[PDB]
Amino acid sequence: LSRYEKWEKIKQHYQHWSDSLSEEGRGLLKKLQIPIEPKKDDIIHSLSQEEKELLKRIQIDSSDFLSTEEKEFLKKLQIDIRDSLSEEEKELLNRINPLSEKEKEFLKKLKLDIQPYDINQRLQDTGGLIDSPSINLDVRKQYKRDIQNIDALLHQSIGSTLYNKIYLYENMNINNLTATLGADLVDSTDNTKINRGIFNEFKKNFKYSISSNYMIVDINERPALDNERLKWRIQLSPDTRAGYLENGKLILQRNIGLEIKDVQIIKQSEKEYIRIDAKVVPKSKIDTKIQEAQLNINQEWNKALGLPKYTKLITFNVHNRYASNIVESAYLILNEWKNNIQSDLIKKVTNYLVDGNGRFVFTDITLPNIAEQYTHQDEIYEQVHSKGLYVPESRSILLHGPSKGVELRNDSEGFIHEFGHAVDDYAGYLLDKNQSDLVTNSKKFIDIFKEEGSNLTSYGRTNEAEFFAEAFRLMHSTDHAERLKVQKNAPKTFQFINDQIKFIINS
Ligand SMILES: Cc1cc(S(=O)(=O)N(C)[C@H](C)C(=O)NO)ccc1F
Ligand SMILES: [Zn+2]
Repeated sequence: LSRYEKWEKIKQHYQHWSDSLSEEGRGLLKKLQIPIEPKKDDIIHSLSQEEKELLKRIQIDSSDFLSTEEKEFLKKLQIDIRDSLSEEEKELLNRINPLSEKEKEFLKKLKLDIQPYDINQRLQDTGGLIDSPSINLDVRKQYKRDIQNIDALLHQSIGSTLYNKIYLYENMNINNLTATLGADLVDSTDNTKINRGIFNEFKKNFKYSISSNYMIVDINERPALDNERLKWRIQLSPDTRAGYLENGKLILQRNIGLEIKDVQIIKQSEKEYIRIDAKVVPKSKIDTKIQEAQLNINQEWNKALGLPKYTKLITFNVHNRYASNIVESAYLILNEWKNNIQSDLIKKVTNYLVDGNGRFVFTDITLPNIAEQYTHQDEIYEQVHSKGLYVPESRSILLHGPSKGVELRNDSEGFIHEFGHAVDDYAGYLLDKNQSDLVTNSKKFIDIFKEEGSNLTSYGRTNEAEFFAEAFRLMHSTDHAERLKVQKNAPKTFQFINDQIKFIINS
């Protein structure tokens, strides 16, 4: 119909609901839409002199564990600290390796103090598993209270009359689904264009989507802003619960499923966009598809690996908006793995992982919210969110779809790095089954690393375990030039690793 008539019709549908809201209810919906940011003045006031100085001249970008946002906040802090020096000083202080331990340990605790109070982010990061011990207990309980109260606010459905008469819209950054394919879904040559090849891939793997937080959608399609190249057009179901927000928006109930009906490249004002047509379905319907896929991928890989038929090895921990791609990519990642690694190394190491009740966890929630990590890591400041992780205590590999890794081409290479950690673990075990340690903790590898540790990737300089893993990754790259660079620039490492590989296969 008319944009303005549509708006007024939906507003009227929710008018009694709106008028019945308490001040407390309104305050909650506003806090949901506008997270409470940390006040940087209080943060800085809480630091010691040595800490201000440390923060002042610190190489911030170089973290294993700090998001783009968190990195941006901390430099907002850094400036404020340095906004009292010479104009010459600040000019010098940013023309200038990896992080020191004193720096890293500082940042690991400072991380806990710069988190906004952001209900929708908590829901997305945990995939709705809000009891996950990844934040302070008192704050965790606050989120829970707010979330339950919002759930109780959103009781009125869009209804049987309006649901098939309206579309709702959501503009979205490509990077919010996966930070990888974001940079390469837009044509590098002409930014007004979509990369057709990539797009076809994206399209083929995007069949369903979960919202574990509360979607805020526009009643009328809004022109794209910067980094808004996805334009969702959504059709609700009759019993989808929602609330009217000022300025022609709806907040949708959390835990809904979306079936992707169509993905097209479209033109709006001389730029190409990606239209995504989606229909709201019950979340349980999608969870069913995920569980079925989980069964299928384990059945297939249990066969190919010589494991018992009902080994629980592969876990899909999937709860967010790029859901089906997480499932689809797990298949690809494991194919790359078997393709680029000797089948006897795979089988020996994996059987060891399985012996410890280990998992390959493919997920779209942050890794601190994965049990295979947090059950062994009680201290939040020691919890890690990243593209990938190996956890020896649970013998598990964790791989987070939406993020991008430090100097990493794709997810498959990330996985092979983690498998490298696992090889490190198993070799060390075979050495001394009693006092079971990592082979990169041996005196031999320590000395090899003291000599060759700077010769491979920048990230590899971190420590022995990472050096090994990076070396192991590069040695099993599909690009054979990368393999040779390892033999060339770090010969003892190359030899050491092949030794461990031989040693494992013959055990
Ligand atoms: C290069 C590269 C980077 C990553 S990571 O997830 O970005 N990362 C820094 C983490 C802490 C790591 O060492 N996990 O084992 C993962 C794999 C990989 F090959
Ligand atoms: Zn690593």
